[PDB]
Amino acid sequence: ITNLCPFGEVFNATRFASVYAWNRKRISNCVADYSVLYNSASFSTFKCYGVSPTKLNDLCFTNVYADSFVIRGDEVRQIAPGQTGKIADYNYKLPDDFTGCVIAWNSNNLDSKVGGNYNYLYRLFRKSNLKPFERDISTEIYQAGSTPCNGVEGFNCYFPLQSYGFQPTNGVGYQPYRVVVLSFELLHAPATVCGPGSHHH
Amino acid sequence: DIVMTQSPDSLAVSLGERATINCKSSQSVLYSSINKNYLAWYQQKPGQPPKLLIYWASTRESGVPDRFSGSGSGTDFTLTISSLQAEDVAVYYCQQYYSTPYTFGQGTKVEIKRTVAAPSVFIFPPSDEQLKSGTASVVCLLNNFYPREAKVQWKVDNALQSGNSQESVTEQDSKDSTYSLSSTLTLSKADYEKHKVYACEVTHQGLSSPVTKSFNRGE
Amino acid sequence: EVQLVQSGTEVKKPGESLKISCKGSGYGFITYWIGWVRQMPGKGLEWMGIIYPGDSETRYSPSFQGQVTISADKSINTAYLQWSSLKASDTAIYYCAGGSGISTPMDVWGQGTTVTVSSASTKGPSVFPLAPKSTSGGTAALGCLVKDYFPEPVTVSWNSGALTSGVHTFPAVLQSSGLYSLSSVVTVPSSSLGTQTYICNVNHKPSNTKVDKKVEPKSCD
Ligand SMILES: *[C@@H]1O[C@H](CO)[C@@H](O[C@@H]2O[C@H](CO)[C@@H](O)[C@H](O)[C@H]2NC(C)=O)[C@H](O)[C@H]1NC(C)=O
Repeated sequence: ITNLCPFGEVFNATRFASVYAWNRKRISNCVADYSVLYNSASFSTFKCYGVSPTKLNDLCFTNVYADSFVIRGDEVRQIAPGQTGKIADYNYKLPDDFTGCVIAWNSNNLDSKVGGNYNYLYRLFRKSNLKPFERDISTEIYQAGSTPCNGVEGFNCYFPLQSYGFQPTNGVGYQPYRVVVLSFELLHAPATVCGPGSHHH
Repeated sequence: DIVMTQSPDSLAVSLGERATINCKSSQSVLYSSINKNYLAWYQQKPGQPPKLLIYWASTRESGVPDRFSGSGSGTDFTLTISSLQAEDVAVYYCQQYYSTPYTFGQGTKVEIKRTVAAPSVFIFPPSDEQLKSGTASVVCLLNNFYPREAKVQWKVDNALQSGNSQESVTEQDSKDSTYSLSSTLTLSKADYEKHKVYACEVTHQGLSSPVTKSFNRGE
Repeated sequence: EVQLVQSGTEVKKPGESLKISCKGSGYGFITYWIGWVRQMPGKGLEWMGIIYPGDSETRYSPSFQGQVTISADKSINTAYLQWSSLKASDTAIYYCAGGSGISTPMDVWGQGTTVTVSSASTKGPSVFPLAPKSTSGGTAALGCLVKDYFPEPVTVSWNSGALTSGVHTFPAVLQSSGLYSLSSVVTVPSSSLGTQTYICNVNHKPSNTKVDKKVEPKSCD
């Protein structure tokens, strides 16, 4: 049986979620063809943490998780097993023991509108830094001053999210980028995902 | 930063037999999140760019012979070989790549435990045209001696000059599985004229007697 | 597949600035994090640095930071080497290697490039013979010596490469005057003395000097 989990649904598909609400799809009971991905020249950033390039296709895992979101170009560095900043501490924290990879490519032609597209959003404020693989979608309003914030919008107490100014004319650091995170759950459990050249194949 | 240090410095093994190297890590770095070991070994033929042999101490690489295997527990990592062969010989090294700095290894040389032999020792007085150069250089060589240890001294009028000489040792050739050394002694035209007889005192493990190749100037 | 090439091998004098390159090509070249390693004359592999195409470098190992020399123009698949005021000890051979991730093994390597910084000028080699006739029995061996050649060692040939077996050419040996000298010997039977001609052909392309010399012992007048 073909049993190929669809890379397109994670990459070739159109609708992408904002970074504060990174979409996660669980991956099990198929075969992953990594060769289809590391041969395309369209990706501009493609990093890995824990995996081999040549034996990439010959591995078996318990489960896989595919996260997808959209962020601008100059926040690509900010995703890493250890890193800080706006997105890293308030929207998406990669764990220090990260097992997997990160793909990212330019989406200026798709996610930018004339005069700017603001549908993509990112959290700008939170009281404690985000934990690894923690997706916070609370609309609670962030207190900045010592005066007790309250109500439904406050002075010096700002809404916790912000849109991206995605114009085609902005700098390339601002031109939008579609980003995918690949986490590899490896447990002492039934290994359901393998590659074309593993010992099960 | 974590220190990687190899157990055997030199190693002489006859072909078709098992040989083992081991590396020590200051803090064991394996299965921090994921089942494999994530340290590796490399082999580098002399005069060659190094290659890799096994990923993560548990993953053979494409084009790697099936007799190569690695087993590593905790901080110790044992690389074993089924049958040593002629193309197997090289310098051997470890890699640690779980932390951000790497220190590699000390270096594990390899030999062949065969043809335990004696040098073909010759002496060569300086060339005549070198007297125009005002320099007096004299050579004493050793051909086809396997035990790499080649303690050689020089004696002019049986006065020992160990400081003046240089030595050059070839790699263990693939032809005879043996080494070759060249001791190049350096002197001056004026001092060479004051002495009479020049020799070369080589003593080898393969020699039941220390052997000397002498010559007298002007014959 | 994915391959790497290097260049820039040269003789220089100390305190001078040089750039080398590791140019690579592959199907997936973005994966391959490129690291640099130094093999000095003495045995030892150091792993001087690491960088990635795009993004940023990973931290240089603590000892080398200060003469750090990493990369540029990442679009053209080349990793430049940018450093100045090089030490006399910096002369060594240097390789580049690559792997998929931050903590992953070095998969593919380059040819390597060696560099010399020994501060002296190019000089033409001096070639001398080595002949026995007192001790001339028991398959005695003969050869050539090359002395006072600075820039770089190049291969000798024996009668235009006519004979190959039993020939043992020796690696270069540095002298106190900052230059090199080696010696190439071949074993011959104690009877084949005048039966053949024996000529060493020394080539030294840095000095563009090609010298041929015959060797045989001389009896006295
Ligand atoms: C959809 O995904 C594929 C997977 O790589 C992209 O690449 C093509 O793959 C097909 C076979 O699956 C090949 O025949 C083509 O040569 C590949 N083309 C390219 C440009 O790589 C494909 O581009 C993706 N399409 C979209 C619209 O995203």
